[PDB]
Amino acid sequence: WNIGKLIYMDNISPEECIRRWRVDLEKFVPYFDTFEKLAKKWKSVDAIKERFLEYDTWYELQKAKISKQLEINNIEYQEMTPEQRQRIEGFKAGSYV
Amino acid sequence: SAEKHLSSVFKFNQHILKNPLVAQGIVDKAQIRPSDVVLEVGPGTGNLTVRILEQAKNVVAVEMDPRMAAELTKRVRGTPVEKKLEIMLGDFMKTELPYFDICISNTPYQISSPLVFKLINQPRPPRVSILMFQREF
Amino acid sequence: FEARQRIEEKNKESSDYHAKMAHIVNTINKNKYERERKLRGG
Amino acid sequence: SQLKNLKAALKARGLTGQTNVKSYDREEKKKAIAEIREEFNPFEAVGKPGISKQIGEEQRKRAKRGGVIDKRF
Amino acid sequence: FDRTAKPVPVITSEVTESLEDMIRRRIQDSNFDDLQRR
Amino acid sequence: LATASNGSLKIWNIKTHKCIRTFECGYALTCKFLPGGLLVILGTRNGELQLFDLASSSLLDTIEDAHDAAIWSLDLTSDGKRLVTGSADKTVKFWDFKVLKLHHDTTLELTDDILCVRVSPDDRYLAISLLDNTVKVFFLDSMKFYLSLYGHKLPVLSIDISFDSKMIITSSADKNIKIWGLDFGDCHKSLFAHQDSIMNVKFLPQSHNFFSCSKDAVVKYWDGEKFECIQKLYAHQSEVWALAVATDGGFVVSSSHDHSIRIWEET
Amino acid sequence: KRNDVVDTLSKAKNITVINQKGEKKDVSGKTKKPDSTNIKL
Amino acid sequence: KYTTFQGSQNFRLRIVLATLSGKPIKIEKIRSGDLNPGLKDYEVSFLRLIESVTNGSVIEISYTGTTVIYRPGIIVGGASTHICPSSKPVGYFVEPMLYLAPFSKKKFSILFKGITASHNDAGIEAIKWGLMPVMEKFGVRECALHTLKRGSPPLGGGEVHLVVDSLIAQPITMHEIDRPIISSITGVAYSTRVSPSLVNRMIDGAKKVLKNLQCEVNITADVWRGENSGKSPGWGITLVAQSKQKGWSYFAEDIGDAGSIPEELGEKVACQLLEEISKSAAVGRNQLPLAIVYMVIGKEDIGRLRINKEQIDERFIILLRDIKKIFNTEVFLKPVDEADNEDMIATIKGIGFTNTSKKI
Repeated sequence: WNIGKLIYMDNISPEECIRRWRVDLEKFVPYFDTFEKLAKKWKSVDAIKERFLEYDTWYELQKAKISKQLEINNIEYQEMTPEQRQRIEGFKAGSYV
Repeated sequence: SAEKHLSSVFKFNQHILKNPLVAQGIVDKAQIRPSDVVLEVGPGTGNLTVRILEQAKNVVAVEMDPRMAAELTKRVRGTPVEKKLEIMLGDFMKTELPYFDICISNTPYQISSPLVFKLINQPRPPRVSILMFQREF
Repeated sequence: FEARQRIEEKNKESSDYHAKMAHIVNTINKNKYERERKLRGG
Repeated sequence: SQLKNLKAALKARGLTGQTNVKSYDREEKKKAIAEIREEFNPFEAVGKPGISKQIGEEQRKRAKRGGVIDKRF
Repeated sequence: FDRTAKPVPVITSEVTESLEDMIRRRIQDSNFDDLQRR
Repeated sequence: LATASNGSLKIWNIKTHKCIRTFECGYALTCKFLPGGLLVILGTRNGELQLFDLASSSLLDTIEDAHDAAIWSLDLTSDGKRLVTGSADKTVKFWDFKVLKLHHDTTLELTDDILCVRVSPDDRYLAISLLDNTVKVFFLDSMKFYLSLYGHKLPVLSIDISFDSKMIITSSADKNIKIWGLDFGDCHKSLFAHQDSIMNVKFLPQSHNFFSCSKDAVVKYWDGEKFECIQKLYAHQSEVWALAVATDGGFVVSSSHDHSIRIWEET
Repeated sequence: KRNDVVDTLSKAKNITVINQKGEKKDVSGKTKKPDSTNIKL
Repeated sequence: KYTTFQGSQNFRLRIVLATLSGKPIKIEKIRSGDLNPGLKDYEVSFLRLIESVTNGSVIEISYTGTTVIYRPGIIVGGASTHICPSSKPVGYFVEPMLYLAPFSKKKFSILFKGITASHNDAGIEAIKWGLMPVMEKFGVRECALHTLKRGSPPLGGGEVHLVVDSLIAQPITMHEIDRPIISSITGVAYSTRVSPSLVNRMIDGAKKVLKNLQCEVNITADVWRGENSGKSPGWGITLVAQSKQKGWSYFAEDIGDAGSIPEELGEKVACQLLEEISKSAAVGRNQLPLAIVYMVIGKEDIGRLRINKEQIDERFIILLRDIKKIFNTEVFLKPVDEADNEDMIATIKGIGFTNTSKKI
């Protein structure tokens, strides 16, 4: 169950989406488990220990940044399916439409 | 009529700072916590004391000149910080000092080396002390 | 009434303009929450 | 005249004199300081009508495309 | 339109309050600008 | 009305004003009736706890080693089964009444001497005054530290909690009465009530109005909502050591250094 | 002007003086200086 | 005609997304079945705030209050004052303005008045140390939220000043495909109208949980007393885990109620912070909506943001679906090549949005 497809199927509800692959933004604080469950779960700080600890001209530097971004776009599109590519970028120039 | 006692201790016989930037810096680098009682050596007129008095629980200003002591008193009388200043007068090497967390001193250079070791040997000594010495010493 | 209001308005804009002009001539030739520490005591 | 009335009024509320006299909560005293202040300025004894122009100025003091059109009942 | 001269000030209640505050402060400090015998 | 003094505990009829019984005890510091009105418990300065029976007219039990120092304070829960005693040995000890004898239950060791211990009418809070000018509030059910009240220049001598467990009054030797809110511990108002140390402050039952007595021989009636002194009562010639309020609130009894017990009745 | 200084020191209460012995005494010349039993009784 | 939405869900987001896109929207069936139907007072106040910072916008509220028609104008900004109703704190109103401030004709200088904290909305410290840092990662160099007065519930009385001096064409393209390393933990424990001991006690509770970690823990004591301490007593704590290597941050917050122990609250936020870190890959769940929206309105380039499997929850889906209705932009998710975790990279192409309100 590719979650990417399930997200953009408006017929399925978001609750129905999550479970098969596995409330509102006005509440800024996100959902958390109860303190007793959380307190037991973080009795030890394990499972998070991994998280804790030249161009000649200024012109060429800017051009390198633009080209590097353009290279990134090309790499991502190639990985994406041709139908997936059309859905994201759209019809690129050169397309006969 | 206190002249009998004060004249038996003092005779009522200095280089004054003239740069506000250093005085503000000394207080800034002290990083006085609000719950810190501060001992202030060489209070002078009171330029440095008043800044310390704002941020500190209590300030003990130790002085040797009776004349300058009155100047400090007149600058702090009838103010919100009057109750948090304890002006002490006289030579303070001989006496047992109270407990203090921070020491800010425009020390007389003559008493530099006695002062540096008094803080060191003080029971429960201060955690940080900003002292003003001469370049050689 | 409007006479007084006009003087205050024209006085305000002139001060802002000279403040803006002074900044520009200055430019040609740290802590943003420090003040919050003072307001805490009251 | 007015000074006698001012001194008498302050004394009645305990605003003047010695406090250590041997042989009124402060909040109520501050209320007296207020009431004494307006009473003894006749210009704002009472002044004749028209001497002040406060009422007019405050009225004048009280006196963008699109907006919220709230049609709620 | 512009007006040639300064408008005559209006003495509102706030202007009075600021004025009497200055007077009370001056009396409290006994700071009077009065002539003295030479 | 039970009046505990150094060397004797006497009990009076409020109506006839005639002492009914007398009991010999030590330097009694605090006395409180047990529910039913048939027993009395004393806290002596020697650290002893003494329990008396009126019908038997004799002492039932004495605990010589109740505390290592003076039992400055003593309080009872609303149920009447649990006893809280504060002492100068820096401990609060909880006791149970089992058929009658007293059994030690727990000890709470604090940092300084204890002058007053009060239990809320709803049995949820326990307020303790310390010699370090602070009052510590605990949760009676769990004994978990809840709040600490700061603001008195001198040690708090009496504590009382409103009937609805919302306000708590503290009177100190600095001549100030401070009214606090138990929700957050914020000081609603500090009243410069008396010209000398204030010894006892009590809420009138079912109301936020309270009384206060001090060493200056004055008993004052206060409004707990308007924070104003309703009435000043000048009858005693010397210090007023103790004060008590009837369960109904009909009358207030005060005893002073001049050996006089005065009953103030509501008119 | 020294007498003016002396009166100012005596006027203030948060001032203590050190004699040559190091003792802590107030301006007037007297040695500047709670108990649970005293406050409760 | 109008892009139609249902219910009060994501009321602020839908209005904000309409403002940035410029596309008129219609929100209908707002609490139709409730005893008190239609917009709440704070929702109506939010719409008024939108108009004070925009020009030429048209907002129609139906006779029953259950339908809203919004035709956005241009974002103009400027200096103004807003009175927040007690139903919501200031942070409920400050948060959406972060999405609009950098793309305005004039600098936003808004003074907010009302309650400064709650159990469900962003606090002052959440915005200052949790969201605004994300904006600076997107090119909003100068942004400040000055707290003039703290106001705790239920009476409030606080004041905060939002100043966003940086006016930018659009957010920069985001490229974050790693898991940032947390360098230290910082936080603020604050209190109003009460003794400093409560602030000290919360710090003890938080430090108890976090002492086992190998990084420095330094929590500030923000004790407010006097005139600026508001009208009601209150206290709270906010902890932030910082990654100085690329200026990333994760945070959790909560405030204390009457009858709550300060030490217990300090433990709750510390435990929740570790929960947030475990669920996060590059940003926290409470920062994710802001990051996604900015990446949608960037230049027409593929920006990349690593997200954890836990962050894809019910809220995340509805945010994406709302964005597609307004912007037609689809978020593409690809698995990372690593095997240690189940993270994914959310790649979004910007719509070429540009700040056209700013005079050149």
